[PDB]
Amino acid sequence: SFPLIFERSRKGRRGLKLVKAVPKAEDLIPKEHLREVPPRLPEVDELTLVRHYTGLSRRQVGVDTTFYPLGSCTMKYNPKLHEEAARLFADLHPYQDPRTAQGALRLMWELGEYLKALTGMDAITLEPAAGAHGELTGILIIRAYHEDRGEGRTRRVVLVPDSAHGSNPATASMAGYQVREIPSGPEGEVDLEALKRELGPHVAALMLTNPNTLGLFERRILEISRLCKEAGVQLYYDGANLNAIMGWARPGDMGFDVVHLNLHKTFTVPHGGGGPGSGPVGVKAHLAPYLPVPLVERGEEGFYLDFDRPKSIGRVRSFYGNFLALVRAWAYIRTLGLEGLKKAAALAVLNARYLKELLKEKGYRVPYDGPSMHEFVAQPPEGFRALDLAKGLLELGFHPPTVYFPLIVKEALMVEPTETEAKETLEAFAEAMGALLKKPKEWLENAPYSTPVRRLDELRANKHPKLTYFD
Amino acid sequence: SFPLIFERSRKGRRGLKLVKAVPKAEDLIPKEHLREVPPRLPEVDELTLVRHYTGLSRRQVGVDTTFYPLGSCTMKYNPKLHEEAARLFADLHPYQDPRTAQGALRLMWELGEYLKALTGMDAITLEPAAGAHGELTGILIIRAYHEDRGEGRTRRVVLVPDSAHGSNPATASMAGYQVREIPSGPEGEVDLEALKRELGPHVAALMLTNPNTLGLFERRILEISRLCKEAGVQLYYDGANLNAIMGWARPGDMGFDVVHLNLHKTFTVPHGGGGPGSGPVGVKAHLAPYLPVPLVERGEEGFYLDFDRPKSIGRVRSFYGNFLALVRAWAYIRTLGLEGLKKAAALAVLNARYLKELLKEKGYRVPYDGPSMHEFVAQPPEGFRALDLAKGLLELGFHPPTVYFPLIVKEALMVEPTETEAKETLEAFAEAMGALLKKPKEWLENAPYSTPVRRLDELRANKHPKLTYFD
Amino acid sequence: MDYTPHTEEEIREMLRRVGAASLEDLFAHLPKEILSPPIDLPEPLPEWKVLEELRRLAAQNLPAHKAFLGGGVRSHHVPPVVQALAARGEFLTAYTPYQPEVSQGVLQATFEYQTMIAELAGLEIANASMYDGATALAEGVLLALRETGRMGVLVSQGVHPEYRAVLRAYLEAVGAKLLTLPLEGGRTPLPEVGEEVGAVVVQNPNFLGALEDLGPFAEAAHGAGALFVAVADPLSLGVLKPPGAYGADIAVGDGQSLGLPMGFGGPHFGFLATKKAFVRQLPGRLVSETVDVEGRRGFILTLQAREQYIRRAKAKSNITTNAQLTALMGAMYLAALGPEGLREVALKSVEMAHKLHALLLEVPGVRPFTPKPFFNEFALALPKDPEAVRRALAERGFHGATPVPREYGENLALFAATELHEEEDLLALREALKEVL
Amino acid sequence: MDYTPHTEEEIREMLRRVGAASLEDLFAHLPKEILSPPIDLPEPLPEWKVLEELRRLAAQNLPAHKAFLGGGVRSHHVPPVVQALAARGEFLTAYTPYQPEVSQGVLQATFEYQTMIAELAGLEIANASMYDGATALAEGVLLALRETGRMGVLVSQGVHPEYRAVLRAYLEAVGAKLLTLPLEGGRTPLPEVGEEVGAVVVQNPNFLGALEDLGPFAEAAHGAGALFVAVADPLSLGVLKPPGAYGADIAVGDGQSLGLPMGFGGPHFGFLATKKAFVRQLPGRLVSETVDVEGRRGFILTLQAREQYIRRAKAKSNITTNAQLTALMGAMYLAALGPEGLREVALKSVEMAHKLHALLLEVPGVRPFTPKPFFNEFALALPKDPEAVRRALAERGFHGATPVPREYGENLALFAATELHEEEDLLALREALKEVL
Repeated sequence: SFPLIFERSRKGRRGLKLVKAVPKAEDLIPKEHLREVPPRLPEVDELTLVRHYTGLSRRQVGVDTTFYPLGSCTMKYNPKLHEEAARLFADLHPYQDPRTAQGALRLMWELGEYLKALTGMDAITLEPAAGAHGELTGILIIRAYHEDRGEGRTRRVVLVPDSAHGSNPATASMAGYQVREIPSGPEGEVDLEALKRELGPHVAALMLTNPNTLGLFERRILEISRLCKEAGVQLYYDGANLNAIMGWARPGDMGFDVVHLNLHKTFTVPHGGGGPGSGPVGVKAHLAPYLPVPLVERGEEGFYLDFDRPKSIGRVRSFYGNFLALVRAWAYIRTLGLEGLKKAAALAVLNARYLKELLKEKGYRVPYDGPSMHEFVAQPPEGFRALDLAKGLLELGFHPPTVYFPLIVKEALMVEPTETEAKETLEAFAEAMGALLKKPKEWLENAPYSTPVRRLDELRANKHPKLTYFD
Repeated sequence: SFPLIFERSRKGRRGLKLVKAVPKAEDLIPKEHLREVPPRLPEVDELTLVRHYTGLSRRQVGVDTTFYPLGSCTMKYNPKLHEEAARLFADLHPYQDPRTAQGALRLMWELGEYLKALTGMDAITLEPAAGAHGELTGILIIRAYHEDRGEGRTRRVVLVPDSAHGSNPATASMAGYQVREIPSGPEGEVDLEALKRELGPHVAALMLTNPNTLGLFERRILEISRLCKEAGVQLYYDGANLNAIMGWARPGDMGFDVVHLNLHKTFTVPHGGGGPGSGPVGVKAHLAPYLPVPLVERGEEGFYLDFDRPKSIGRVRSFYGNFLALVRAWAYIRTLGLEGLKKAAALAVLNARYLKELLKEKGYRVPYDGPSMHEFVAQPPEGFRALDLAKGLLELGFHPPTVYFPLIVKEALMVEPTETEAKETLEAFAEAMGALLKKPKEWLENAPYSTPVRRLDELRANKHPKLTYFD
Repeated sequence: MDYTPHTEEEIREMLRRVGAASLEDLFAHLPKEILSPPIDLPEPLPEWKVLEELRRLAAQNLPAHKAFLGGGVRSHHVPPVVQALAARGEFLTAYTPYQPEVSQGVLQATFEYQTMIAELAGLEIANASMYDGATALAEGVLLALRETGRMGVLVSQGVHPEYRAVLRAYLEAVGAKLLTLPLEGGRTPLPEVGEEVGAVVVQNPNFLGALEDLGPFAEAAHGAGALFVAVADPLSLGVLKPPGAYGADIAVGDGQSLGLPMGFGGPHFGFLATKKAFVRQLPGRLVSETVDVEGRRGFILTLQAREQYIRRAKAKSNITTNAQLTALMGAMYLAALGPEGLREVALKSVEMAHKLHALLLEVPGVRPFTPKPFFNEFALALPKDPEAVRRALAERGFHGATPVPREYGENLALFAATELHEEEDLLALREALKEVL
Repeated sequence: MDYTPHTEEEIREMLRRVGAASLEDLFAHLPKEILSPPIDLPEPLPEWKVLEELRRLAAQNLPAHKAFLGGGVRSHHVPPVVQALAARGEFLTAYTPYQPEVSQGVLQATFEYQTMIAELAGLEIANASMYDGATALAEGVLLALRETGRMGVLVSQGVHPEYRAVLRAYLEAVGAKLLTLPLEGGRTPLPEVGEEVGAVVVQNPNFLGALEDLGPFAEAAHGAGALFVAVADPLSLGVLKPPGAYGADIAVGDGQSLGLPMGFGGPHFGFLATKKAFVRQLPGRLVSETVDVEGRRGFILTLQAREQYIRRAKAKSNITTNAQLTALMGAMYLAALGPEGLREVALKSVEMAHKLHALLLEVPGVRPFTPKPFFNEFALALPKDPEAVRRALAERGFHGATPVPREYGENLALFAATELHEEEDLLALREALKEVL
């Protein structure tokens, strides 16, 4: 039982008091523009506010308190150093004289250069938000390219692998493209025969994650690129799994023309319960002219925001992007350097490959298990539902991995430990995953038991939704 | 259960890495000065360090999470504002050119000025630490006074009430004084007649809190002062209960010659689980020359640290006192102002009285209940032990008041809610207090039940103490 | 330096355990010709050195605390209690609450966030937040087009220029048409809405700070069978008639005004509130109250079926995530001030703005542009180039005169005031402007 | 402004329930002549206005980051992860853990703290911490006197002058005798110890930074039946033979060098380690491991019976509390760095100090004073008044030449280096010193 903030409030109670001499509305705003009824906001003192949210935080878990093996989210440690770094640039206004914001602009430029060097890209935008925002940006860029070369009406197809995340086709489809699904081989990699048969002058682009959603590196990526270039198809890189190869391989050298990065994933920006985040987009020279505006450039006189991009797709979000997130990513990269990022990738892969062995020993199956990278997809033995195993994990004090994805693997458990988790933690987790398979069916189907709340009525939430306190 | 930081350790594991080029110990210092065997400090990575302390904090409670009605501790809300205020002054070295620390020296001076105005004192030190450090300073000042007057051999007794906190007599004795107790009337206040026969050229001082330890204001305080003066006895003020009379009355106008304040009680400085804190000592003009050194003064050329005081008792602690604490208390006063502090005193008093009424409902008894101030002392009804009710509160999500003090009241429950707790919170507390009296003896004697740990084996802790991990 | 805990012995055992000869061996199946390229990045640095470098870059800037710049971002007081609370590791490091049983802190706060937003807007429901105000507008508009089945959009030029740019980009993406209603006299005239229009968009207060009675706009849209989308600053909703009271179908806006640090335009979260009637088309996350197996109250992400209703036709959308953390800070802010506290902050900001307006109007050559009544921001016509003025002001230590694109007029500069500005601060700025001109 | 939650009707009802007419009526029983005096304090300010003033005041100071000042306090790297952890409200606002069932966070951390202090000092046990190094010393000596039953104390002048001053005050309070052994060539000569002495105190490194061989001192002390007390910087213990390996019975020191912010000398916490054989006389808080009714590992404050032994006779103490939070920061630091991390930071500050000492020695007029070997601090004889030099240096933007009291010699200034000082910094300082000299 935990009280809602609205239940904690009392009529007339005050919290923060930021105004010494409050003026009268009627003297500043004409009657007809004044709010008649006050918004029903909480009325609580500060102590209550602190009690409420501190209490809510204690009814919550994060990387700071629990192992989060969330596949395709890269739940790595978020250095506290970065939060200190972020507050150093809090008092800056986007519209202040750029001549007085050279430090911020310089930082944005340097991060730009770093991300480009790790990605093998020629230009980059640090403007797009988290989620599919950068994904949309990259697609629009590919569309602008073809349209400009005069093939916009023919390049109407985007190709995605059967294992791709629903996000990929949803974004392409939203950009007016027709999506064709390509089946993968028995190994879980791209079927080259299916792709060759499918390629042609009608295909605008091919979207891939490498390593793919199964945690497997696409070993024939150079052939796939050769094939795409031959058909004039743009190779798009979903960067969700960049963590496996930082420093070992550049997406650009694999033939990718555009790269979608996620700072809140690969570069430690905190996940913050869903956001905010940052999705920079790197591009090869032939696509740079379509990048959204503005871009951060360096002149002999100084850093500036470049808006003079005649072929730009425009603006995709406000101002210049999640600046505070950029600061964090910058701090991270300047901390580890190439050798630190390279080692992180290696150990992220070692942790996953090691945990996979532990899970297989615990009785779990791995449908596609070629050499594992930063993640892998396991399945419980027949008779168990990933759903139930997840709830039992909750009871055992661990957080489950991504469940029911990728779709090509039933009862899938997508596990990604990241490089910051310790060897003994991987083992403890494996022990828990194993002990669950020995638990009676009823105990499993009725877990958890000790968490702040037990299994929730998802049906009532859908048929009898209550979206606000005042519903 | 919860792992020890040492159990989480792994040979050779590294956490923070603050040096890039580690010099060889041998080239900097001779072998007979170098440590042979490294200290067995924990060897953990940063993520682990975060999980550990974050995990520990979640097995802990504070004002931020729970109602702490501790008598004589003033557990009021610690505004987050003050934490931000303090880090604004983190980068200052105590020995830097005072010409470059004028901002800090000024803040110290102003606070000294505010506290003096609140207590009616003529001079003040902000040097003493928390606990009884300030009490000792005040006692040493009094002894220096009598000694300087040639009465060091006759002034050998310090008078304390039978309800005083054990710290009062302990400090005096340590300072070489003979401590004599004086009984209180049936009302709970000082016994004027008994007092009259205790006063004389043999008494050095009388130590008192006002309101006293029972939460009762000493209504005849002016007479007590008059008597102390004709006998040349210094009236010492233990400021633990200043919160009850802030702005409504100055102890200096009551006759006290020296005042011991607690910034971590009355002025919101966080309790920090024990410390640190600050116990400034304000004194009347005649005792000013004995104040510990250094003092903050204001000249035409700015603020300076003054050591030029021949009669000073010396130094009681290093540097100038808990500067950051001073910062916090300064902020608090500059925020509330006289009217804010007065209101605070008033609602702290209102809360105590209101909560006393609710408790008396369920049978809790109040041996001496005249008009209560910031706190009060109750006893459970006959048949119940303060200990068991206290453990019951734990199970119910509350934290008990100060128990078993004063000792002149069996099964004492010293309750001080402070002005920052809400009416509905006081009621929730009284409600739990009443519900426990309806619980079977066996339930009460074995509580708590759901806390991270249950009643601890105190015998084993005393007869078989294990003071370290490597006992 | 790095964050990995692996000791060399542990790395050895693990490598042996997965059948690898070394860390490099882990990548042996990748194509050799592109492995371990010579990437150029600065050499690694200890954390303290990284902070020194960060501080040195910050020292290159002139802080904008208490700035007079406006246009979507303003220097409001960032309450330390809110920042301390949003800094709690459990909120900072958690992810999307897909496992509700251990995510009740996040799920409940989000529920409280949705209700506070719906109240501020005077509407029935709201999602868990968008990336920012501009993306919120784009999404809100697409919701409308989806709901009416139309592809035409009318937007007032009074809507933030960047918002209109983000909107154009989204509309261009889904194949919709955008018509801009030019502003005359600083306000937007009532348009004649055709049946091809599925959404009419107006901002209040204006980008130039003008208040606009949205009532008639909503009527004009409903009469044509179109939906009305209101763009309103959350802080202004503390004292201004809310879009819901005007009959608006959808309401969006940016939350930076609710105590969020300016962070060079970075920190944001957009809000989107609408009627329960359009919940099928509502993009983003939705938290609903519910109950567990033993009757305990709980909260959980709900109605994911919406993903189908949103892609069934034209004007598709693909919001994958939100701005949880920042939206959480907003809710903490709204909860910290309450109905009255918010109203007070809003009024004080309007008062100092109006006083500053009268002061600047005294400088010779300076004429007003934004008409009355206006809120806490306003545009003035200057005798010199605004970009040159802003720089001159900056050179004097002041941040002011935010340049207005010339599509609104020549030599226009925006000024904004907040609750932390005082009489003495306005005079200082005016003096400076006086000497600059 | 205020933090009070009471609304007007709430106040009225509560008053009616306690039988009071008003708020002022609550103080009706106090004598009328003291009631509501005209106390002069500035008018209340809203939180932001207060922060603005704090900032103005802070803007008056010259930050001491990377300062070269020493003598007890040094500018070391304050790790954000430690500060972020110690900021958790539960640690920050908890009280002394008298109810252990809900205070296992503090209790366990304290237990871990204790074992860390014992390991660093090379001793068996340690209390939960003292206010600072100076008071830790006074309490240590007193423990030595109660233990031996004597009242004579021999203190090396090498001990920080302020620690000694505090010690002097404490000894005069309990009526003990304090004798000071003057330094010879920056080092403490082996004294003769009579049976009247119960405590012999020496600091390593010296206040002047010189390393002292504590071995002989321990023997001398034990020969006379006195206890040996060692004052040591915790940071130095990461690479220097600890007091326990030298025979010391009691070890004290200040923990500011363990990553604590300088805070103008405010932030501190003193440690006190000793033989488990003297636990009976140990002052302060003590946490022991134990078990609950069901056998779960638990921690609790223990051996409160010590209070009696401490007051049974002479040299009694009365430290009622400690420095929990800051001691905790020390613990988190030691845990964050580990043994090798601490050793590196120590060696680094030492290396930089020696480089600096070589450079400064090249300035004409600068003469060495502190003899080798010395640690990360050292004193030099300057051709001008140290205070004047410190001022001249400050005027140039440098923080150096910390004044040494004339009691140690004429025109002596102390210099210190830390792990965050680079050669470029050493050279800059030397140039500045060269210029003023």
